[PDB]
Amino acid sequence: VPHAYPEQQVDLGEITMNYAEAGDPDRPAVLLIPEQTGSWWSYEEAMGLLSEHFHVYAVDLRGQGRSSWTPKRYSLDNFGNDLVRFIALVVKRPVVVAGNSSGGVLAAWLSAYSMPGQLRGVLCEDPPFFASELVPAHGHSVRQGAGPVFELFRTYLGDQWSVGDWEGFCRAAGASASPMARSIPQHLQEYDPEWARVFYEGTVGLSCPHERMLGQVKTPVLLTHHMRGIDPETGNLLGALSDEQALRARRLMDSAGVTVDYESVPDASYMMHQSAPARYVEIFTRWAAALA
Amino acid sequence: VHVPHAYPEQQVDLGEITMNYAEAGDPDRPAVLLIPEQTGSWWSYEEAMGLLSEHFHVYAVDLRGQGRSSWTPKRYSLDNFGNDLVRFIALVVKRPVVVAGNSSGGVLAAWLSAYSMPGQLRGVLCEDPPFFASELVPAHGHSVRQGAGPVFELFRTYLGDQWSVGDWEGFCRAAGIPQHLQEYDPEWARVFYEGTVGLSCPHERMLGQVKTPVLLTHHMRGIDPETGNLLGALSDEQALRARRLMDSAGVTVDYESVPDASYMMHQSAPARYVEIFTRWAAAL
Amino acid sequence: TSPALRDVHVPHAYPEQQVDLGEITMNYAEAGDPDRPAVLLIPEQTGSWWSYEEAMGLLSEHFHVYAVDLRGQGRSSWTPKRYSLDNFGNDLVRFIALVVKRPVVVAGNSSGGVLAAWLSAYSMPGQLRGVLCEDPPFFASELVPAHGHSVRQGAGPVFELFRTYLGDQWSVGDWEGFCRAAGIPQHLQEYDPEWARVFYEGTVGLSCPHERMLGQVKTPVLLTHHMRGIDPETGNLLGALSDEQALRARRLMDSAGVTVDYESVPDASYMMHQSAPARYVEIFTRWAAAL
Amino acid sequence: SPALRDVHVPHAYPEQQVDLGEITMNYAEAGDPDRPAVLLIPEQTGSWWSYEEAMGLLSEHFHVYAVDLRGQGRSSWTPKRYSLDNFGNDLVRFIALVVKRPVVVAGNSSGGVLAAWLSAYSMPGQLRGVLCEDPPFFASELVPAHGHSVRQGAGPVFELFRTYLGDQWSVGDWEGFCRAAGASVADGIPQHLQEYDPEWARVFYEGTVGLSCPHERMLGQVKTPVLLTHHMRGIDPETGNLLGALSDEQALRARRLMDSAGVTVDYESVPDASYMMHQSAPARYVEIFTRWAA
Repeated sequence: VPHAYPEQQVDLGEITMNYAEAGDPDRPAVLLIPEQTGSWWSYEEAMGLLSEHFHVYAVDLRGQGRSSWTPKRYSLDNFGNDLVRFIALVVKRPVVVAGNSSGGVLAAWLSAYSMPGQLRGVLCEDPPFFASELVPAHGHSVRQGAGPVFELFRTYLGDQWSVGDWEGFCRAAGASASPMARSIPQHLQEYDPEWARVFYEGTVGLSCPHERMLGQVKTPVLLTHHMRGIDPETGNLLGALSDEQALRARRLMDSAGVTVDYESVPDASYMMHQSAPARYVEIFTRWAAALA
Repeated sequence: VHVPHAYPEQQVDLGEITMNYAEAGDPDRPAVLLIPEQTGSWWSYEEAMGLLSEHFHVYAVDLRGQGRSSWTPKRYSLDNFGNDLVRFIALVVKRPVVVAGNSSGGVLAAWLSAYSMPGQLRGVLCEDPPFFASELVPAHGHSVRQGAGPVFELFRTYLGDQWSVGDWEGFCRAAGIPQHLQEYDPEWARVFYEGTVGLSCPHERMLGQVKTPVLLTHHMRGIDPETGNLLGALSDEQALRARRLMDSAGVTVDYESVPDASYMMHQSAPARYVEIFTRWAAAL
Repeated sequence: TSPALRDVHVPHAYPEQQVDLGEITMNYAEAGDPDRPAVLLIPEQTGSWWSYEEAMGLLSEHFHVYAVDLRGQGRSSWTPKRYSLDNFGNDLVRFIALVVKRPVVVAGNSSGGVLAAWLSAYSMPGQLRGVLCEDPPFFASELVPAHGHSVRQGAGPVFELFRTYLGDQWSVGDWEGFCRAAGIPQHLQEYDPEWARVFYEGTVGLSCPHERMLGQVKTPVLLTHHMRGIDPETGNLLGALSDEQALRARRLMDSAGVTVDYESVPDASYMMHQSAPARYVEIFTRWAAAL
Repeated sequence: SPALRDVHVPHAYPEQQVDLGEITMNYAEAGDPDRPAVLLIPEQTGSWWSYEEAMGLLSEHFHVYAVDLRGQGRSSWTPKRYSLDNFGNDLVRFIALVVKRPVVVAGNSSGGVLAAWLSAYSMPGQLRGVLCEDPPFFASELVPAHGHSVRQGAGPVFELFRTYLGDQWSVGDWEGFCRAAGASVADGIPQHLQEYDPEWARVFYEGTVGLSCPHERMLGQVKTPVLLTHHMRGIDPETGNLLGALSDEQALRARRLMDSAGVTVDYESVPDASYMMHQSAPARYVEIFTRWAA
């Protein structure tokens, strides 16, 4: 469907990346990475506010939105290298990156693994550090967090919506123990459920353990930690990451020799840029103002 | 590398493997089967067998890949360990048995409780069992990489499958050869570290299907502040979720927390170990 | 038709019995005189005990025949997350020890023949006199075999459709999608499609490499090699196992020290006991009587 | 000691380095910078100077770049990060940052697998065409869509690298490697192997290097002309294992996929050449290259 901004596409080589652009093209460039199942327009309201001071890019990752679906090719390194090419081909200037949930993991990915100087700093909006990994070095695994949702996506929707049993997913999700599962939406119609597979099966980040990535960040990192808790019935993690996982992540990025700003907001939803955009933008603008 | 012991050793052909074991007590007494911990031979129970033999017909066994039992490359799995013990109970014991297992042996004790042949078991004691903690993809709590993983990686890297590397010098640096380790096939550590030993045997299905009374002794455990890793066999969270699953299976789950005992209480504190065993064993 | 509800079973020529093997209940049928040499029949994947229905009537002249439903099939227990060659084989080990209670000659078709070989090498001592592996996918059913085609280049493509469109315990049951990607055959209605997952994902035999199994067989083995070929469009294996895989399986079994009989029937379907029962039972009885 | 990475020696050409972001890539350069650019990707265990002799000849016609991949030579060792996508994207950044011109990519062994990686997955316009010198298409995968798997070919070697050399030479038990190698080298610890991170072998043996990069999808999405040179290959009668880089079946299926992609696929069989023809027969290798490259 159409949205608040016109959409553009760029050939990154393997894929075509769809994205939207806002703000004076001379202002400092900002790159927004949506969450899993989220398209670029997940940031729609935030872009308008950020466009007052920033040149904002919001992108569809591969397997999402209008960007190419790439069966068997979904990995953190392929996601991140797509963004490396986007920065080098479209933006052509240093960027401040803001990523939400899985996008926040990719924001840290770029801070550590981008090409030199591509980034001035990254905002990781409620990122599932460790919690999104099958075998994390610290704390809950994906199977004890969002995994239950990813499983239902894998089984009832299938790669490239090959199954497409929406009713079956809703039933299983309503009977789930995961409140995120209990939580076709437009953003889901544009979503390649093989995303969920690689996360559930542990292949998306097999060659990209978070401990090595976080210990190699090279830019200032603003880490916002939203709602989190423990489910009594299952013991599973609620929210993006646990307090322990945030602690270990911070000590890793601190050891990397960068400035780590930890902004805990335990009463915010995991998509603050959508639920409380003014608060999200103020948090981002204040931190992004002191970078370079 | 094997040395003589205070008990005569016997061997039985289970089919794929030959299992070495030791026997103590009177055949008139209730039969008992002791499963050693990882890297432990049957004579890990030498101290406890003396006391238990007074009122029990005790059997202590070497699992495959340990002691004088067959080393089976590429065959180390919970189901293979457990069915080896099913065959030992059927061929050697030939009566109902109360099982006791330490650490990995404790996981195999819970295995028999759920997956043995009908009527083979009267009850199982899981001595400090790493429920979930020994898995690579546990349903609850720390994974093996956040607990005993680092030690398993050292066995895998410097000792190697069937001691194929045998870099004891490098192992100590990374961390003589203890007797129990000389009789130990380090491919044990690989299958645990790599998550293959229990791939077809997730603990939550195992624990949710136990069919006998279960005594769970939880020994020393904690968290390393520097890494957040698990110390001990399993965490309080994992012990809770294990008991909830076993309780749902419809069995009497007895739980004794001994926070000041080593993981091998039957060797470090045999009298205390036998005391907890005979007490619970007498109520079966 | 709803296989997920397990209300699909139909009557057959022989009465069905059930036994508690501990973890599972195993459904089976029985034919012949108990005083005769016992025979155990293992169906192919997607096949229930009654896959041998006709062959049972013929074999009952000479033998005491047991035909079993493996777990995940027929009326036997469905065990999510538990489907593995070692669990399949130890189910049969217990079936022999609890029900048959006598030495047996085992015949297994397709994956059942892999299990027949499994028993030859990994059963309890004296349980088996010999095994007939009817068109077994030696190596070809493994994700990472030591020889020749992998499962992804054989039955894998079919297993993938079973996994995706039927799903574990028929939880998806998208028969329309399956047909498009490719009513329900009765045998498939009795089939737990998690069978296909563990074969496609290579977890069924991870801890049971066929090379080590075949090299440790301890009974005479008869290996019938039915139709096989190469699909021109993909190069995939047609049939159970290639000639290269059969050759390597024979030398492994020969190295183990057992009497190997290789019976090539290249013009037979993979279910000869069902398509050509007389020929199948002829091959069985001739070989079984010479044990 | 290789674990300390204190093993490197001088070579015929000066060595340069570029920061690619995650890693620093060491490379050597030759030829007139005005001539068409060429990028040489060494084999597994091979450093840029595996092409030393070939560089002298190619430098007469092309602007040649020879690179040390990550985990090899003087480039960064990246524990737990070895994958085809990371190898390939390193080369994408190398072309973008250093060459800044379209390149013809020649790769040997795993390097040839990475050459096809770039043909399909590089940035638009980065490549003119690729030469895959005896590439283990499918044969280097753990779960290939066609033919032998790595466990049936070079797998046994990688297994020995993993067990006796270990990640980052952490084991450094070359003594045991020789023992085990003689029961599964011939010139002492080869210098190229002392510069090599054996975690390379682990990710290939364990099937993680290409878990997210199946060759079927890669070869089916090549976007440049491809020359596939096929050297010695056969079957060991005793074990049925694959000798060489890839079987004729795997070469056929690879060329069918690449043809479906719509590119020009050239296939040259050299059944008498070693897999490192660029090193064992530099003149013969450069003849094949120059003839096709023009």
